[PDB]
Amino acid sequence: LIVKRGDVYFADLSPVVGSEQGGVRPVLVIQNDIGNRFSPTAIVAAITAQIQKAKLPTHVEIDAKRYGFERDSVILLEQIRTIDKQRLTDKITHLDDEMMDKVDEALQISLALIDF
Amino acid sequence: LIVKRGDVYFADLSPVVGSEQGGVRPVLVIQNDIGNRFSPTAIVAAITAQIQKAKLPTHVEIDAKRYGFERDSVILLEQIRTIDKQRLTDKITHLDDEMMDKVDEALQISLALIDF
Repeated sequence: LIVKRGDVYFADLSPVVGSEQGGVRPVLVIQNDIGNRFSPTAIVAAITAQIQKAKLPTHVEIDAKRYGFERDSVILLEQIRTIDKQRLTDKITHLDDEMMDKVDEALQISLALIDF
Repeated sequence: LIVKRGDVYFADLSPVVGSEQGGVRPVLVIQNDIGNRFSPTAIVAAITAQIQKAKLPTHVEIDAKRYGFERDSVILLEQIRTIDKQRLTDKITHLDDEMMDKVDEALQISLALIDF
């Protein structure tokens, strides 16, 4: 399955332990597009509808109406993982470059790669 | 449990699906140190001894003798994840800044954040 960075998919993240975000949920593809094209795995960030506002500097708000979600959500760039593509089902949307610039910043904060 | 970016720990990554790296194994802490201090989760990259040389630009070689491993290994910056700290057991070592600069580069390649 070929996916693209910026794509939002449903993925089954279960099973999990403790404070890991689990379940079948929207996730954001954050791996590079070479990996996304040739690798059997993708790297994704969990998205939650449990909150609507950022609590951490690794959170990016998704306005539901603007971005094609049912409900205002938050991308958790502190909740990331590499998944086999067989966990993926439906493509939900693709976030634009302005939104991805924010995700990039949050990802840098989450992994201590701040260059700005 | 307080961990530090650059620390190498054993973590139980199981269960997994498909091409996800699983088992109890050495992993590298790549999350920022605020998260590492106050969060119940850490973000880590899987390390493998199955290979000794980089096959991808997301791979970083660990010379066993230089860095305190039993065997020449490879850090897989394409195999990353957020884990509850309860998966962690033994601290193996702490990689120096010169090595972490290479890991940072590989992580940027893996997540399309190249700024160099």
